Amino acid sequence: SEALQQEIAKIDEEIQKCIRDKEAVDAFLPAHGEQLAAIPTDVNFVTRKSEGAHNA
Amino acid sequence: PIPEQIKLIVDKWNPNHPNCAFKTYLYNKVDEHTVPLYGPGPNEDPKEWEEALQRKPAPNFIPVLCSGFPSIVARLMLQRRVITEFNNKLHQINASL
Amino acid sequence: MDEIITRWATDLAKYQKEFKEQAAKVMEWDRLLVENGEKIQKLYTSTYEAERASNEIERQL
Amino acid sequence: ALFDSLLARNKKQAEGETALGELPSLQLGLADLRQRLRKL
Amino acid sequence: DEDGLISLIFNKKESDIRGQQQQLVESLHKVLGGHQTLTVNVEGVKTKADNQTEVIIYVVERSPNGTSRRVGASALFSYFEQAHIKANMQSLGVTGAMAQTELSPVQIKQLIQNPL
Amino acid sequence: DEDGLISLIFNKKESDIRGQQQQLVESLHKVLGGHQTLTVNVEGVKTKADNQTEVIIYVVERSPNGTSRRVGASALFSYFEQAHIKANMQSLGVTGAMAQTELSPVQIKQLIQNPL
Repeated sequence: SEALQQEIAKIDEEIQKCIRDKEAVDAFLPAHGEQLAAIPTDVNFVTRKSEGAHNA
Repeated sequence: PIPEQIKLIVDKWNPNHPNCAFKTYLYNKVDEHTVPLYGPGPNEDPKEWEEALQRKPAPNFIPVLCSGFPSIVARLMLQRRVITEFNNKLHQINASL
Repeated sequence: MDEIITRWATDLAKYQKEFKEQAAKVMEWDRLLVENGEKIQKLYTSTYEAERASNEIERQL
Repeated sequence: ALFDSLLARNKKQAEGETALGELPSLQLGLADLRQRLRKL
Repeated sequence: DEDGLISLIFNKKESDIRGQQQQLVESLHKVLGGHQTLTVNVEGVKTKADNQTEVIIYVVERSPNGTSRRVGASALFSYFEQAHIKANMQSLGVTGAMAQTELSPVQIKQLIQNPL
Repeated sequence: DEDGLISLIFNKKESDIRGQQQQLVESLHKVLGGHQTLTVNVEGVKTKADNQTEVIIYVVERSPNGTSRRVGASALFSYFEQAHIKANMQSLGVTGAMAQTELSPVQIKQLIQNPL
């Protein structure tokens, strides 16, 4: 039962250690998401100011 | 059938690619004439590679192997690294305008 | 001992179904990034043009 | 900044000057303007 | 990129940064390996909040022929973001870093294809 | 640079150079100070014109621990171009000299900034 009970521990520990990385992904998303969503609004804005200069 | 499921689960949660079950491909853009390069590596099934190249969104795109979570983290890392470059260039444009 | 394999497999499928979503989201974000990038370049061109034109008008005046 | 430049241009427009011909034009709007548009 | 400027955010008050600037600069020199062919220079120091300070640096590298030049910003940033180096930086109070170079689309594509 | 080769042009016929090579080599040794820790070696002799001969040399230097190595070409050229040494060389019939090392841009920049 030793090798088994140890093996299950190591395995479940590794999986849990992987899920930590999964969580690490989950954590770094919303911020980056806002940052990303910010972009199209600016380029869609700067493109407008350019049109202003060109019309000027 | 017990020590098979266990080994298969140990195989699923792993970067060795024995049916990793975290197999998704992301297309990285690369201008010609660099398409002939890339060129997978250690444990790439030409099946998956070609099947990725098959449903290609647009030319000059090469698929990229995302096995599990550190890879998607890394993809994010790049995405930020380019985020900042984007904002910078955009601000340059803004300033010149 | 089956009650452990059940947990393992459930967790596996559960987190797989989520990892797929995350990856998909990342892909969509990439698409957004390049889609905008093209426009950024267009802005670079348009801007350079504007710059040159303004310089010309400066020369004219 | 486009509409802004449209205003600015249409602002500088109706304000002089000594250009041998182009005097500032009076602005209408809304009621008179619709009819002025229909009379096109 | 040739100007080599890296902005660092420190979780320290500006007075503390300036008060021990000699020590801070040498610690950054040590993080880089401490060789006499590298010299850390402070471009600017700016308060950002009560306990947040931005420190902009560049690094001058000397060649065997006595020539000197700045380490490119991308190259320097790449060094500082390596996991071991980042950890050492965090021990000095660094909580973030930024380069000014606006990467090309092909550079960005390369970073996304090979995030490590 | 480690090969230490310096090419010298002499305003002498090849037969004259070869005919008195022992003497020529010792005179070069004297120009270097004449110590027993320096040894002039002839790498090659080539006629270039009726009364012009190229002589390629290097100098082996011995350390206090018995170790030997060639004097670097740049270092040796730097010695020979010093005004006093150049004049002594000209008295032996030397009308020019060249090192093979292709200097780096930073080295070249340093030489231009400090031509003396």
